[PDB]
Amino acid sequence: AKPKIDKDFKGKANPDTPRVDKDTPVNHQVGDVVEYEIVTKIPALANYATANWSDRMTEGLAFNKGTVKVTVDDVALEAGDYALTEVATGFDLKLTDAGLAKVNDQNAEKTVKITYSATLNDKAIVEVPESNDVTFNYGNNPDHGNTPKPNKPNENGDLTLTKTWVDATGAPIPAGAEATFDLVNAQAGKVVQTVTLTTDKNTVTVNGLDKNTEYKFVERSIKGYSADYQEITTAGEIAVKNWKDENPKPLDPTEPKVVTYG
Repeated sequence: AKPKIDKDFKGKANPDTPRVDKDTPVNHQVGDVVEYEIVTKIPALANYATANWSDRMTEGLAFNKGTVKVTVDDVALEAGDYALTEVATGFDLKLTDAGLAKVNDQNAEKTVKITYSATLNDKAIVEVPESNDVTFNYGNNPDHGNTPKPNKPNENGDLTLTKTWVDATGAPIPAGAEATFDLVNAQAGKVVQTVTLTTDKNTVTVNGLDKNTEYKFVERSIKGYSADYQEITTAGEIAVKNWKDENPKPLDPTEPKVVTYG
């Protein structure tokens, strides 16, 4: 039995029945504090080595550091039950062994809820949505995967993906398989290009992109490999490290959107 996940605004996330109109961006004004929640259902009798949530958001949403709260069945986790790392554009939250004990080997489905807020800022452009992207990276083996980090192309409209490969221990290995990625508009959600990295190559470039738009390369699941998207350092460059973790593909919830008008 697979875990299930949903992401939405406060009070609206529901993995069993995601919100029917979530495709429509919710209208906000610059300065609004927007409240989010990620709800995950973990099956009875789980034995995960890793339960990790990774969240990043587009530049018009300023992640509000210090606002992350996490509960299991509506009981707040103790500090030692999880490890949270917050960065400018989002966060990563992983259960420790103490936290895993509260969701593994249970006799009924367990519900994890993570809440936080972000602020709509003056980088937002009227009529153009802002969004976020989350993964639940899990498995019976340790998992090293996480969520895509959106990036703009360089000034010439070029965006280059560089890929490396390591085994479960983090040691370099040859490419495991041909790797396909969907380049998605990170704000609006549509696929703009699909690229393929053959096993004799480590880079691929997409040309002719909008230098003012944030995009993300989303790796199509490669059996036995998890995708570790590196932090962004440079417009026009995205790096991914594939780990041979031998785990199931991650969960990737449908995403809510916000927008502002003039």
